[PDB]
Amino acid sequence: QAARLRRRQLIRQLLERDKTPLAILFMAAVVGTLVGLAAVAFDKGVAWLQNQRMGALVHTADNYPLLLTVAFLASAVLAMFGYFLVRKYAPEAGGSGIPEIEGALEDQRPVRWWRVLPVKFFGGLGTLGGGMVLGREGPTVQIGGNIGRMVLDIFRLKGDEARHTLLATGAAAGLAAAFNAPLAGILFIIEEMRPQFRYTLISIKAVFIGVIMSTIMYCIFNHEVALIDVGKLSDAPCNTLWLYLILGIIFGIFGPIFNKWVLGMQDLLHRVHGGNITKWVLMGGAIGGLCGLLGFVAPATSGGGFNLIPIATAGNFSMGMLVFIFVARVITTLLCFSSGAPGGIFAPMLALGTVLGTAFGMVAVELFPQYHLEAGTFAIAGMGALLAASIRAPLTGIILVLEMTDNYQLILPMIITGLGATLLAQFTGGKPLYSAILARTLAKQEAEQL
Amino acid sequence: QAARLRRRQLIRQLLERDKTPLAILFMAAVVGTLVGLAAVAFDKGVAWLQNQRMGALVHTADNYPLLLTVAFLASAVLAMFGYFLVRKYAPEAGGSGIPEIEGALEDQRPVRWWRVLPVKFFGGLGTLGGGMVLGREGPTVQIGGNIGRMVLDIFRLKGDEARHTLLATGAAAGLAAAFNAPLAGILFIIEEMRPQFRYTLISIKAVFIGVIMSTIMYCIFNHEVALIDVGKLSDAPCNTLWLYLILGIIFGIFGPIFNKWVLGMQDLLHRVHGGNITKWVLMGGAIGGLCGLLGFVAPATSGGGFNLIPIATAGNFSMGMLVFIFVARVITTLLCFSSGAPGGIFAPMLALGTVLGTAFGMVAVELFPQYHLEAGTFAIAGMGALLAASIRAPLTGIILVLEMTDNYQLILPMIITGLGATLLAQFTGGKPLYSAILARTLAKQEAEQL
Ligand SMILES: [Cl-]
Ligand SMILES: [Cl-]
Ligand SMILES: [Cl-]
Ligand SMILES: [Cl-]
Repeated sequence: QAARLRRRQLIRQLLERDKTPLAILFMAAVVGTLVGLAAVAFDKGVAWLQNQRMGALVHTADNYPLLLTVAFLASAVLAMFGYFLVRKYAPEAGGSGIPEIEGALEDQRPVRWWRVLPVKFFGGLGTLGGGMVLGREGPTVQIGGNIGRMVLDIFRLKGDEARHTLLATGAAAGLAAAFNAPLAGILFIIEEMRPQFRYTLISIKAVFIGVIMSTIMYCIFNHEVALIDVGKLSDAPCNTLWLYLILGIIFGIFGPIFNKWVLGMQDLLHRVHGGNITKWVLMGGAIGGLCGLLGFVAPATSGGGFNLIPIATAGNFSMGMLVFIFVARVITTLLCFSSGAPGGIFAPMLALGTVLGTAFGMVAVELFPQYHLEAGTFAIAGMGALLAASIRAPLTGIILVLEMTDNYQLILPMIITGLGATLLAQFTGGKPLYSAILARTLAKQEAEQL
Repeated sequence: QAARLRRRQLIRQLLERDKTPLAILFMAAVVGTLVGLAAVAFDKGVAWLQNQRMGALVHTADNYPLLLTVAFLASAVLAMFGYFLVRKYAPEAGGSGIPEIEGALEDQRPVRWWRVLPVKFFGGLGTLGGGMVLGREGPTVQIGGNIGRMVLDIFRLKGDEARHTLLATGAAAGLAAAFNAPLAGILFIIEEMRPQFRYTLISIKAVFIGVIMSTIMYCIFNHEVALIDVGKLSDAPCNTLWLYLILGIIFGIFGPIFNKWVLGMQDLLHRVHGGNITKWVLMGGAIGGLCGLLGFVAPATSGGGFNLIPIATAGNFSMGMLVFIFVARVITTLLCFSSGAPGGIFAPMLALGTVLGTAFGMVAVELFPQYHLEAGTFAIAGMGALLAASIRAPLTGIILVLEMTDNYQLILPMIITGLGATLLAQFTGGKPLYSAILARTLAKQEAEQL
């Protein structure tokens, strides 16, 4: 065996460890600043169109059929504009955009920033400003990875590594700016967006710089109200931690069931239009118009879902209301994401996991009155457990819920629920969702090849 | 290129992503429970020996040269027991042990668990029970990684995946149970301890299982106070975050100077004994007995340093006292670690970084009164910043300080300080220290049998 030359190379490699060149480190600060500025202008444009829509529903308050007509039509034309931009100019800007950057980090999936960037921005502004059940982390990760490719072409950085670092720097900075979550942005690249089956040269120090330069832009220019702001919930005694494994087992079964509902609704809604230009846009105006109609009446069934998360965690919702919200937010998420709308499924998975967790917590409170439980500790453990059972990135989602809810006393319930979600997803035969979107787009790409 | 074939390999690989076998997942629960039970017996044995040491200092409280004698001699005999077990039976159990598990994950540096497990336990009990400036995470990561190899030969699991996962499971469970830090245990494997220059199939889901099983054992059998119990501190305004960049620059310059002092004291303490076991044991009794002497008079200059972190962090130290503590704790950290005692640098780097961060925040208060600062926010940022400059694992040290201080409002101060500590350690020529000890160990056993 020739391990004494593998030892000789390793001593050389250990003494050049963590030696990113200065051009990659400087350009990662240029990428992350531009990502953090583009994500602020995206959030300021989405929140402008939402308050322009809600302002148009308090003006015509004396005519309820006209008030429901405006709620349908303002969100229809906003979604029809967003569907048209994807279908005419950049078809890879439809859906999340995270498998488009994951496919780009392993050298498939070309990064057409001259098309995707003024499509995923303005078309995600119409779908998310129209009140559809879509996250801003869909657009901002693909906008971020395309900005990192946009700053690879202006300054002409040569190198295989510098392509993979800066494309991953902006994708990390786009997730970090969407959630105000810097640790979850870096951990999304190490765990999920990494090429999982080979060694890649992505400098994590450059991914750090772009995340932090993006989070500094969240300070100066973004002025909002700290998206998830649940309080300081109760502690979790360590004899009740088996109840968070039951919750993770429940999540780990629904997770694979939810993924084949995402992939099945993509094939089901594609048979409606047949890939046609105007039938896809007219269907997307009906999906977006319904979610603007379901944002005036029953408003906790549409939107991204961060509103209902503090109304959950042992709040206003009864058990019959929690069942109705969960079923309706499954249908509206499946209609929004599995249709080609620019917008992610990652943040609607946060709201679907919170509702399932607090519905489980309401049962665990009534069943076990000796543990002195509240329903809100299970809504925090469940919040990142649909991200663990469907996207299969538990380390990102446990950290992300820690960034957003700020309850470290519930961290061991969170890791127990996030583990049992991943374990039972593997046991019941589910794949990670972004891998399965990518495995379908690359199989469709090779089926169009003659 | 012929990228038709590598796309088809990617389709097959994404469809069977996250597919750990049942035996590796079940054995990681066996490993993590065993590391969690071995860590609890380690921390209770260190705390029992330290309590019998301070209990002898209340009997002879009237004869002042006598309780200086028995504070020297009780720590000298306990350290001599720790140095004799390493020098006779397991020489790779001296020092931290993180480079020994790092080398083992790259198939150098064999795991002789039949001797390193009784030596690192009872020798680390003698060196930490005597009050040396050493962390217990050194004798818990290596003891954990040996348990993961011990539960590989009893049940006879084969393959490079099972060997590397269970070795990284126990090493992650050893860091998690040493600090009650489950997220920092998982993140230490994905960032520092893994092979850095090749692809390794370490199953990260089984690393979760061992981390969970070790921190669950931290409940049922370990009943002690929190290690660091600093409270809730000031919300750091974003116009003051340039000061945490300067704090990272000071750490990033000192970190390489500290690393040359670690490896430079390893070389000149080795010239005192010359590898002779009797002179090595008598040197470790003088070094370990002095820290028991410094444990009675001026106890802030000795020990693991978790006690002085709440007395720092906007606390009751002066400027001249805090400067005296830093200089005296650098001397005692280098005398304990670089002499080959079982024990780590990781937790005395947390104490050294808190003291340096407190002294920087004390200067920044009197230099910038318009920012309305307190010195404790810079102590939290500084606490993981020597781990960013010396160990060059910023993501683990930022998370580890977040596990044990519970101050998420300083997360953007914590990463700016850790980024500038990693940036200025790279540009001033510093290496990561566990990679520098490993490459010095790998080059040493190469030149004797080449
Ligand atoms: Cl998608
Ligand atoms: Cl998404
Ligand atoms: Cl060492
Ligand atoms: Cl250490």
